[PDB]
Amino acid sequence: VTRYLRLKAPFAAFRPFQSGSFRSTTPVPSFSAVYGLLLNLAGIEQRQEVEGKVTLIKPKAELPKLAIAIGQVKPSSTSLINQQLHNYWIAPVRREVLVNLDLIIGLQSPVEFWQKLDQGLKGETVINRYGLPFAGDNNFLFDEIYPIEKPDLASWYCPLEGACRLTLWIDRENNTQTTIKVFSPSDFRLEPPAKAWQQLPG
Amino acid sequence: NLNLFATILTYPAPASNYRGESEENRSVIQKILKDGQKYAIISPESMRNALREMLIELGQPNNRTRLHSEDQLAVEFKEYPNPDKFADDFLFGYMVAQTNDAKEMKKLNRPAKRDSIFRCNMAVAVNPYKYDTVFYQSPLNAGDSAWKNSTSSALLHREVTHTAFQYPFALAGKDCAAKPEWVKALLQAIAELNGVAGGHARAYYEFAPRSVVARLTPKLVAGYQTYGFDAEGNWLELSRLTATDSLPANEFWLGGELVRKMDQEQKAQLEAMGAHLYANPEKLFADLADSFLGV
Amino acid sequence: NLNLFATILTYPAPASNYRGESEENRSVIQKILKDGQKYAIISPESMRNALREMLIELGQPNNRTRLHSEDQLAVEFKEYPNPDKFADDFLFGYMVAQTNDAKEMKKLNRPAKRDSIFRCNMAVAVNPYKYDTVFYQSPLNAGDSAWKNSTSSALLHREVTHTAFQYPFALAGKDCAAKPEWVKALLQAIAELNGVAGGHARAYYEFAPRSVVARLTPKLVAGYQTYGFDAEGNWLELSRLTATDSDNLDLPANEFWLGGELVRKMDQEQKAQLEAMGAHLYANPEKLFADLADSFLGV
Repeated sequence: VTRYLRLKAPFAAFRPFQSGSFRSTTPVPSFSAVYGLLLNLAGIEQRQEVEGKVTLIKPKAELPKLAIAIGQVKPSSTSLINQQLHNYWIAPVRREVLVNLDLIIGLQSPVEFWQKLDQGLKGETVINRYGLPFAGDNNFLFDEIYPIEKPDLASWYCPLEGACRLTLWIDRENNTQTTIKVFSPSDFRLEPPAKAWQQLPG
Repeated sequence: NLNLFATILTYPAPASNYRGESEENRSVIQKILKDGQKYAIISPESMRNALREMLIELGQPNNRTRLHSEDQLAVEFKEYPNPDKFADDFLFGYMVAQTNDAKEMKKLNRPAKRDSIFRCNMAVAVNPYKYDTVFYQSPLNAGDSAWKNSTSSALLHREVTHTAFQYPFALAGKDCAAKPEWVKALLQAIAELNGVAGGHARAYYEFAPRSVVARLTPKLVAGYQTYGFDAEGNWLELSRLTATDSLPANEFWLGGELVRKMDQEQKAQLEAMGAHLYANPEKLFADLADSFLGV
Repeated sequence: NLNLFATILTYPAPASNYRGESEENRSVIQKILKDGQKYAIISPESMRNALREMLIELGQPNNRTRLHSEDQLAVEFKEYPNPDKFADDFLFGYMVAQTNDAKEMKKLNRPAKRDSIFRCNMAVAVNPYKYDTVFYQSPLNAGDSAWKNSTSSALLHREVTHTAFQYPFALAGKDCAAKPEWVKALLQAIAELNGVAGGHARAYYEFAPRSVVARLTPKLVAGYQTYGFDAEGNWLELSRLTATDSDNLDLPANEFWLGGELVRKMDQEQKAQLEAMGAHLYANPEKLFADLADSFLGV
C-alpha cells in the first residue's frame, strides 16, 4: 500500500515442484518466490527450508505483514534449452527459459522495511541471505529499483472461482497444499482491486 | 567496494557449439528470442567448465576432474570435498548428499555448499541469425571391413553464422583471508579464456579480448547498464547520456579496447573524470583487481 | 613457446570450386557472410584431406588411404588406427566405434583421441561475390552407340570469381618425444599445399605462399588478431601502433610476431625502425618456417 517497487531482469525462470523430466515455467513468479526475494533483499536467515543436510528450522512466531499484487501485462515468449544434468551419473534433460518479465510488484509492511530499503543504495557490513526463495538454485537472479509509484499502469489478476498453480507458504517436507492461486487474468486498470491483496502466513 | 559487475564481448568469427538434434540429421544452433528474429546462445555451464579447465591449467588443487572413458559421461568423485579446498571448492561448487554420508561427514565443515561468489548469464549473438548453411559430410566406407562403421555414406547440412557475442558476469567481495590468491588467478583466467564449445577441429574461434568495462560499486547488485552492446560495437552512447552529467558519479566507469578510437578530445575531459586510462584489456585486470581487493 | 598461431592468405586468381548442386544446371558456390554481399568459402575438411595427401606424398606411414570403387564413397582402412601411429592417426582423427570389440581390444590404446593437434577454421573470400558466369559447355552425343552416355546433348552453366582468400590456424605444444619429427613434416607441408578443390583440370591455381603473421608466446592462446586483411593485403595499420613499444607500455613484445612477404613493400626506413625490436626479417615464408619450427620446437 505505502510502496510499490518494480524491477526487471534480462531473463527469469520459475520451476514448479515435482517437475520430472520436463521442467516448465510459469509466466509470473509465485507469491512465495517474490516474498522470499524481497525478504532476501531485507536480509534474513533461511527458516522455512528445513534442509535434510543442515538443521535450519522455521520458528512459528514470524509475521511478515505483507500483502502483494502482481501479474504480467507484456507478452514474454518461452524458449526450450536442451542441456545435460549430472543429477538423475549424467542424463540429458531439457527445460524452459523466460525471455523477460514485467514490473508491477507492490508491497505493504510496517515501517521497519523502509529503513533497510533506503539503506539498500549504500551498504555497510552486509550479510548474505540463505533462502533463495522459489528456487534454491542460484545464478538466475537480477534486481532493479524504481520508486516511481503510480505511473506505468498494468493489469492485476484477482484469484476467483492464466497461472493455474502458484505455490503458497513454501512447504518442503510435504506439499504445502495451498493449491492454485487462481488469479487468472486481471482486467486492465490503473489501480489494482482490493481483492488482489492477500495475507501470506509465510 | 564490495561488488564488481562487468560485460565482455569479442571479435567476429563463424559459429559453433551446437546442442540440438534433428530427425533428418541437420545440426541445429539454439534459438531463444521470438520477436521476428533469431539468436544463438551458450549455456553458462560450458564456460564454467572451461574456467574449471583453465584453473586446472594453472597450478591449482581440485577435487573434480573430467576423465575420458566409456561412452557413459562420468566425473571422478575423488575424495570428500572440503570448504578449505585451495582452488575450486572454496571458489564455488555445490554438493548435495542423499544419505549425507556418515553423521554429516563426522560433524565437520558444512553439509550443503553454496556456490555464490561467481555469477554468469546468457551469451547473446547481438546479430540476427540467417538461414545460410553448408552441406559438408561425405563419410567413408571400409574396403577391408576392419572395424567397419555404418554401411552407407550420406550427405548432410551444417550452418554457421559470422557473429560475435557478449556476456555479463559479477562477483562480490566477502572474503579476504585466503580469497585474494585464488581471485587473482580467477581474474587472470577470465581475462583470457578459450573453448566453451565441442567442435574445435572445425570452426575455431577464441573470445577473450575486446572492449571491456567493469564497475566496482557498493550498490548491492543494482546496475544502470542495460546489458547490451552495439551491433557495430560503438555502444558508447550510454556513456554520453551519463558521463556528461557527472546520476552516476565520476568514478563509475572503466575502459577497454574501444578507447583506441581515433577521437581524443572527450578522452581528455573524461580522463580528469574517469580512470579509463587503459588501452590493453589484460593490463586492466592487473590493477583494478587490487582496487576491488582490500589491499 | 608452447603455442603457435598463424593466418595465411594467397595470390589473386579465378576459382571455380564447384560444391553445390542445382536442377537449373548451375554449380552454385557457398555463401556464409551477411553484410549485404556474398562470399566464397572453403570447408576445413578439404584442406585436411589435402594435408593427408601430402603426408602421403612424403615418406610417412599411415592407416587411411583413398581408393576408387563402386559409387559409394569408400576409403580403405588398412590396419586398425592406433594413437602410436606415425603420421595420420596420431596427428588428427578419432577412432569411432560401434561395438569396440571386447575389453577395448584387450586393453590396447584407448578408443578416445582428444582431437586434432592443430585446429583450423574455414576461409573467407574477403572479396564480394558477383553474378558473372561462363557459358563453358556443350556436351555431345556418342556416334556408334558404343559405351554411349546420356541420349541428349543438353546445355548448362558454370560461374567463377577472381578472388584471393585467407584462413587461420593454431596449435599447442604438448608432446616433444615423438611429436617433432612429424611436426617438421606438417610445417613443411603447410608451407606448400596444393589442391583443396574438385576441379583442377580446369581453373588451376595454387594458394600457399602469400604472407605469414606467425606468433609463439607462452600466453596460453591469446589472440590480438582479428584474422582479417585488406584488399591491398597489408593489415599493419592497426597493428603498427602495437608493434612498437616492446620495452614498455605493456604492449605485445618484440619476439612476439614474425614477418612474411608484405615486408618487401616499397618503403624501408620504417622497416629498419621495426627491425630493432621484431623478427620481421624473412621474405620467403618457406625459409621462415624452417627457422620458426626449430624455434618453437625444443631444437
